[PDB]
Amino acid sequence: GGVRLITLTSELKSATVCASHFCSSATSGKKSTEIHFHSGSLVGKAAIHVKGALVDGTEFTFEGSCMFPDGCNAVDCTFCREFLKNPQCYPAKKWLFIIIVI
Amino acid sequence: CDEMVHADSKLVSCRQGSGNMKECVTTGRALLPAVNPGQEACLHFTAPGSPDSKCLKIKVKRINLKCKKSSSYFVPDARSRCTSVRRCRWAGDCQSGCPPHFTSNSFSDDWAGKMDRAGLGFSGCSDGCGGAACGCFNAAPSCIFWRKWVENPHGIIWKVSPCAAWVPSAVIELTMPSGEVRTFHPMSGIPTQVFKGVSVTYLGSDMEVSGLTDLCEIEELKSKKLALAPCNQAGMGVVGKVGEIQCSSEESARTIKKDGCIWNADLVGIELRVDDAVCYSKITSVEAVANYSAIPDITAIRGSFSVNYATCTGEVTNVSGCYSCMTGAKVSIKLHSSKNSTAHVRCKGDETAFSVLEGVHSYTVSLSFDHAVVDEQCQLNCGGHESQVTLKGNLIFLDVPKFVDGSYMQTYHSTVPTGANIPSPTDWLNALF
Amino acid sequence: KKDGCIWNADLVGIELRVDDAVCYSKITSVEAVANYSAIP
Repeated sequence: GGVRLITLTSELKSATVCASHFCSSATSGKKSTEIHFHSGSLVGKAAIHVKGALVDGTEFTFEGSCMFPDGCNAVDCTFCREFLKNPQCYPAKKWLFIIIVI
Repeated sequence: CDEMVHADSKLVSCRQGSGNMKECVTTGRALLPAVNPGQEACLHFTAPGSPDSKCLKIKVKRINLKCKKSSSYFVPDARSRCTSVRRCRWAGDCQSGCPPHFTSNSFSDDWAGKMDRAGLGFSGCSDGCGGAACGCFNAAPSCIFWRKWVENPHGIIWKVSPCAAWVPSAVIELTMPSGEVRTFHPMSGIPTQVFKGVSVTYLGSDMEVSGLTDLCEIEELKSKKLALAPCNQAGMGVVGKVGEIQCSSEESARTIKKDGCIWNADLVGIELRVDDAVCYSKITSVEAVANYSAIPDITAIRGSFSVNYATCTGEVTNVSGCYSCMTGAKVSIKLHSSKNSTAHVRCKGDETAFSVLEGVHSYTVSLSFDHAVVDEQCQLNCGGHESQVTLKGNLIFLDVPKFVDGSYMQTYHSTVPTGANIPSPTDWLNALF
Repeated sequence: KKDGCIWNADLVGIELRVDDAVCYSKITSVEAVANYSAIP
C-alpha cells in the first residue's frame, strides 16, 4: 500500500443473500474497484487497497459494521527519499575508518 | 485531526442561568480547509470564562462523483388493451353524422360513470358493416365506439431524475458537542446546505473539474441493478425520449388513477376490424430503446448555538513511528481525571492541536502526528501547569536498518576518483598546448 | 420589518421531508464571494 494500487487481504463470507449490498472503504483514502460481488455462496475476497499501514484495522461491511482485523509489517522496501541519509556517532571512533584501502 | 482552528471568542452571548454551569449562545460562520480524504476533522471553542472548553468534530470518508436531482419521474409498464362496443344503426339512436365532440371521460354509450384501467383512452366513430349479413337490418354503416387502456399488469417502476452535469462530492459526519452524531449526503461542489441540529455546512474547494455526457440514474424498485439512460427529460414528454409516460406518484404507480401520470396521444396503435378494433403499442420498453450502457475547504455556518460550561496527570506512554507520511504516527496517552473534560494545545510540538475529550476514570487516547525528533512542551489541558517530555526517534523514508547493504555499496562507491585526476593531468596542459 | 429591505425569490433553498421541510441557503457571504482585494 501507499503509492502502489494493489494489496492482498483475505475476506470471507458466511452469506446466502441474492446480492451483496453496498459495502464500504478502508482507511488512508481507499476507493476500491469492488465492494459488491455475488454473495449467495461461500466465496473469499482477495481485496486490494492503498493503505500500507501497520495496525490494519478499519470499518468495512455491507453489514459487517466495523470489524477489526490486525496487521504487522516490517520497514524494508525500495527507498527513494529526499533528505540526508544518516547522522550518527561516526566522529568518535568510526570516521577513522571512512578512508579505506582502495 | 492535524487540521483544526479554534473558534472566535469575541462573539459571546452568555446568560448565567446556573451558577455551576454557565449557559452560552454563539452564532456566525466557519472557514476551515478540507483534507485529503479519510480522516476526522475537529473544531475547538473557547469562552471568556476560564475553565470550560468545547469541541466539534467532522468526519470525511469518500471522494465520489454524483449530481443533484432536478425532478423525479415515475414510469409504469404500459400494455395495450382495448374494448369495442358494437352498436347497430337505429339501436341507441346512433348519430347518422358522427359528432366531433366526444365525452371521452364519461362514455355515455357504455357506463357513463366507472373507474377504468385507462389513462383516458380516446374514442372514435368507425364505419362498420351494414346489411342482413352484418345483422343490422339496414344498409347503413354500423356504429362502433371504442376505448384505450394504458395499464401495468405487474408493477415495476423507476424513479427518474436528470442532472445533465456532474459535480464532485464527499461524505461528511457531524459530532455535536452535546454528543449527538449525524451524517447526510454532502454535495461539496455546489453550495448545498443542511439544516439539522443548530448549524449548517456547505461546499469545499472545486479543485478538479471534468466533462461528461448528460445522463441520469435508473434502478428498479425491486433492485435488479442500477443503470444509465440518455433520459432526455422535461415536464412534458417528446416523442422517442427515455420516458414517454411521466408520473410523480408512487401511490398511483402500479395503478393509474391520478392524472398526474401524464401521457401523449395515440401511443397505443389501433387497427380497425369489421366487428371490433385491434390495439397494438407504439410505446417502447425501459431497456435498450436508446440505452448505450448499464453498469460500469469544507466550511460551515453557525446558528444560535446552545453551548454551556479539575485534577489531572501526565499520563504519557509510548510512541509510534512515521514522518513525511500524510497520515502520521499515533501516540498513546493513558489518563485518569476528575471531570468529563477536554485538552488543549502545546508549545513545542509545532505540528497541530490536541483534540481529546475524556471522562472521570483511567482511560487512554491515541493521536497521530509526525516529526523528526520528539519535543512535546507546554500541554495545557485541565488548567494546571503540566508539561511532559518523551525522547524518541521517528520513522522516515530512511535507510535500511536490516541489511546495511548501502554501507557496503556506498563504501565501494568511491572508485577511481584521484586516478581520473592524475592520468588526465598528464594530457591536460599538453593538449592545451 | 420594512419592505424596503428587498430580496429575490428562493435564495434560501428548501429540501422536502416526509413530515417537515429542511431549509438551506443558496445566499453568499459578505467576503470572498467575488472579492479580489481588501486593504491596500
